[PDB]
Amino acid sequence: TASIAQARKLVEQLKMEANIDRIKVSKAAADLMAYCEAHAKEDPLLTPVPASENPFR
Amino acid sequence: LSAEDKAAVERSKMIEKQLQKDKQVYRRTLRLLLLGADNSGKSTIVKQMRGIFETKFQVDKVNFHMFDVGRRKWIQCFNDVTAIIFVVDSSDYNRLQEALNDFKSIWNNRWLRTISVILFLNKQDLLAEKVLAGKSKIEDYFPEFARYTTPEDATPEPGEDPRVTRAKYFIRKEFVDISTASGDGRHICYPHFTCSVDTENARRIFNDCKDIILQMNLREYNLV
Amino acid sequence: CFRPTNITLEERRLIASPWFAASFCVVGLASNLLALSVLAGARQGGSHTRSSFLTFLCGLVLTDFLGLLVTGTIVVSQHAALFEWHAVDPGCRLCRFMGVVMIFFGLSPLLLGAAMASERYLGITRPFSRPAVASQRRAWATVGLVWAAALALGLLPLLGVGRYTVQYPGSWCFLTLGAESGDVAFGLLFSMLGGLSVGLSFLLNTVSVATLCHVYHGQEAAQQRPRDSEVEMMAQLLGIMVVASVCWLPLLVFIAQTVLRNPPAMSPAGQLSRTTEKELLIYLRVATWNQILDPWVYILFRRAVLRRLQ
Amino acid sequence: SELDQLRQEAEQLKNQIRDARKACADATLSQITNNIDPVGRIQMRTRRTLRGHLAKIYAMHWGTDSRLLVSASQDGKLIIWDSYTTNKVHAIPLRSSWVMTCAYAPSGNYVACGGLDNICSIYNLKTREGNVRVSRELAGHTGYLSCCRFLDDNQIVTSSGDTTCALWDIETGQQTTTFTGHTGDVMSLSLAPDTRLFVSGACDASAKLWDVREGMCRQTFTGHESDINAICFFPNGNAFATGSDDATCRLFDLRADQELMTYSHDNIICGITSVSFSKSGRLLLAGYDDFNCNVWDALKADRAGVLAGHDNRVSCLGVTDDGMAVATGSWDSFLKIWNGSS
Amino acid sequence: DVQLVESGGGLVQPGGSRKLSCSASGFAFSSFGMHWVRQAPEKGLEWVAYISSGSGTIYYADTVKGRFTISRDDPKNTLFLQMTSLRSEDTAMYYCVRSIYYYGSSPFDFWGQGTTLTVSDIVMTQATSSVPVTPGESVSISCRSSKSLLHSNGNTYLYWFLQRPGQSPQLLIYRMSNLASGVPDRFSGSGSGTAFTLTISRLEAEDVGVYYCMQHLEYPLTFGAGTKLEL
Ligand SMILES: CCCCC[C@H](O)/C=C/[C@@H]1[C@@H](C/C=C\CCCC(=O)O)[C@H]2CO[C@@H]1C2
Repeated sequence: TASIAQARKLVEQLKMEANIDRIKVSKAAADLMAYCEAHAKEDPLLTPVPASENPFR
Repeated sequence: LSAEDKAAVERSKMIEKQLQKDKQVYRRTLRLLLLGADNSGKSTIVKQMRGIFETKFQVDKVNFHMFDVGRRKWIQCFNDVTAIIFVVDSSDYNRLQEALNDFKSIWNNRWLRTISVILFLNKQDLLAEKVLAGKSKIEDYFPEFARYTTPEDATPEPGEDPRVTRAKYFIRKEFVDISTASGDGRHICYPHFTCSVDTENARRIFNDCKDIILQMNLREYNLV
Repeated sequence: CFRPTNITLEERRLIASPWFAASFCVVGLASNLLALSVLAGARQGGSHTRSSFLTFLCGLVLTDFLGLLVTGTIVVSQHAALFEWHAVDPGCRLCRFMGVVMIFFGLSPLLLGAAMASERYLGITRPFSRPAVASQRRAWATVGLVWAAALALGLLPLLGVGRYTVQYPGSWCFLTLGAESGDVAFGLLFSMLGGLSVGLSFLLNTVSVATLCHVYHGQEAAQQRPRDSEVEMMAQLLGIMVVASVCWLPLLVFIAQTVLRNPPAMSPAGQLSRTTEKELLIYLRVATWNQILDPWVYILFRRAVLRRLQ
Repeated sequence: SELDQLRQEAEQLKNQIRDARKACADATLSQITNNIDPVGRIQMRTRRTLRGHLAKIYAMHWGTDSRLLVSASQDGKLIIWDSYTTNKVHAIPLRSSWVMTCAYAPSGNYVACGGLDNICSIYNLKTREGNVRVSRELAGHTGYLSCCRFLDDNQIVTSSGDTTCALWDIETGQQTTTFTGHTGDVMSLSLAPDTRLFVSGACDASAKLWDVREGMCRQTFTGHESDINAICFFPNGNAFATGSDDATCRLFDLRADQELMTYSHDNIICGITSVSFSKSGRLLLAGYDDFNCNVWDALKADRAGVLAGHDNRVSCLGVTDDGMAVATGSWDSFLKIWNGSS
Repeated sequence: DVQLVESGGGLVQPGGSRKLSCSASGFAFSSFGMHWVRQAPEKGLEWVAYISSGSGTIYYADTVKGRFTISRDDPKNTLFLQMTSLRSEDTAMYYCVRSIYYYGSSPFDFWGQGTTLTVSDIVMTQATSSVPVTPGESVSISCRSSKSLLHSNGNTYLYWFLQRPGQSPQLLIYRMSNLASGVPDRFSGSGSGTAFTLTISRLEAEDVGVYYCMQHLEYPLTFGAGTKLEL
């Protein structure tokens, strides 16, 4: 009765995942685009800092 | 550098000195991967010569580091081992096909394309009794064994039944035939006929490793 | 250094041909560059790092290329412009520079050839002794000391032991084949270092071949795998046992016998016999090919290098 | 009868979830980010090369001060580097040399590592004796240890090859919570910036989002075709990227509960070993089997640049907390520190 | 526990020789650099010698260079100081001090109890010799240096110590701002350039003692005169 016990757990888990609130992909996409834009200036790899401010000269 | 930075650098250079001391031990010790099945008897061979059950033994002033494990993910760790010691039990005809499929995975593995395999066909004493009794037929499991003839180049030991030699070399040929299927000389299989109580198993690994190391040098000098 | 020379018009095209020493430079430089281009490509990959063979091999190719380029320009130029050596350079500076560059590049291939033989000997006879990493930073130490030892020998005439004089036909300077105390001390020293370097390469490359054949004749080894890589090594070692000995031994023996001849081969006035002048020129051209064949026997004769070129 | 009926209901539930995800897939991230300008060409130079490891480097982790980092190699040595000076601050000899992961505690007082020995060892860096000593050996996993991450000085999360993740109490040495639900070997995990959630990627080609406090799986993300080897949270915690053996990187959204963008190229046919984001999240850095590290534009799925400085597999990489530099580890036994120049 | 016991001190004739030993227990001795610091009776601290971990670097003060020899025995965890041509100026209590140097380390963290010997350059200034204090009140101690202790790497190599009456010095502040392990948070070190301040909020009975500021920018290491707190 190992398989039948595992089957109940797997079905019960999918119920929890199916009851979550999902936002639109456009709404989710905008948040990812917004976060990158807001922190663009403070990203040294994207915008390299002047050599005076670079610890790895 | 300030007064403390120079002292910190002095600390760093003493660490590098200790890493150099451990480097010399690392290269002089050969790393061997031990693979097989539960009934292969690999645990007996390593014990006689003395998660990861590591055993270190030295033969002729050469240190051997053999990692006995017992896999697509953790096999990447053993990418630079000198050789892979693959052990099977030739007595059990039922699981030989499982070993052949297992051996095919090791030989054709993406991360094991340059690692020679020191194949061991363990329990040859037990294999002889099974063939001598005749209760179990290899042709039941391998139909092609019926049309198999012993090559003239075979060198059976004195006092060995020719029937055993025909069966013993057929098992080896199946493993060797997988080795020659691909590889193009990057790695070489070194089959052997060993038993559990054999006291010469240490040297068989030693001589094969010397050939493995020698073939590595010859590829450097030949600019292969 | 202004030795009197009178080259006959008959010998201006028979023995002392301007093209005789001009085609060797063209072929010699082409072979070294071709064998260095493939060497550079293999070096860029970085897939050969467990042995210091490429470090010695890189030095040998560079030494031979420079030897056929520095001495090549001097000889070719003197055959076309400024033929006279006592007038174009009245001071004995070019000859001393020529004398140093001839000895340095005439002994570095012999010493490197005796060094690569030691690398091949330890990597074949005792594979476990060699570590799995070349440590190329410490590999150049052996190459550096080889050049230091070769250059040290090349400065003895500049320090009062031996001398450099213009030889026949008057386009190159080399150690004088005299009977003086310095000439005997330096003439044999050049031969002993050269003779031992060729002798060491031959002795080691014979034991290395005596080991591969022992493995090749092995019953288990014969059936263990197709032994084709050991065959290619025997051919490569035998090529070294022939090219090095045939090209260099006649020159080294010629110097040893000429200096020890009684009566001396050089007249007190400072003139060699015409027969001996041409023999040294011929033997030098025989030893020239060793710098042209080293890029071939060491590198280009490999089946794994011929395939890459195509 | 009952088993057959139940497994039919699971298929119905899977279709229900797939329809729910398709319902909210009104647009594509590619369409959303079409208007924005590209990042241009990203050029990074090797500022430092950290030498001293004598074997394959398998993992590295920056400390929170953005200056010290710890790297693990299978020569049995944990080394802590001063990245500014390349000085070795510590050299920790490992009892088991088959290490696969290493972590630097956010406090900086501890480091952790573990591999095929199935043990996560905690090392105390600040002792009155002046040496690094083992403070805890966390036993309990029945497979190899694939990843570990500190939450604080007392809590650490480990993922193992026994298909489970665990949350550990370091002081008592017992795992308070066990995270089950993966059907394959879990290869990586990433902690959310608030350390309330973590995602794990396994060899069942699925990524699961776990609640640390509650101890259950909140969401499951599928879409990969092969084993997931690497995973990294987006800097804001609302997304994560994975890397698999199918030569693709995928950007999953937690709230949209589905894939948003795929990062693959036709030339790339090798597996991915490690992934990380830049501080702003605009760059996705991935290490590959073909000896290279490709920097991707996260929003536009364009290959912004290449870090080509290793002669073997790029096994690991990481970006500092301040975003100043990225370190790449490799099987050629070297670590390199990269950043751009004006 | 970490221990540093000195021995070999005692009354010696002028011009004589004496051998001081420092036995270390409870810590990895070979990993730590070692200093000898002496303190003349009713005087401040004076640095004597330094030997690094691995014995590669050795420094001496000018007043003792050529006469004193500092050495260590790592297998025995013993520190030695061979002294010659002893003068009446050498009569002092000699302290054995451990100091380890790596990024973020705290040098001079542990001092020995000291041994008494009796015989028959950046300037650090502590102008305020004594300060009358009352318990529970905030106290500030000032230190000055002839040169700027701020290095180009951002560190300010200024150390603050406390020597309670009858006790060995204890490290309070290392690199001018960081608080040593085991020191209450009420101590705070603030400084800039050449001027430094040690603020002690909510003074207690244990805090009574002499406070020394030391620079570690370069050798020889120099101490301030010291500021004494009395009730
Ligand atoms: C101890 C022997 C050292 C030989 C080193 C070197 O490998 C010589 C190379 C040859 C040199 C021969 C020198 C002088 C002879 C020229 C004879 C002539 O004038 O025709 C130059 C003409 O070929 C090549 C370059």
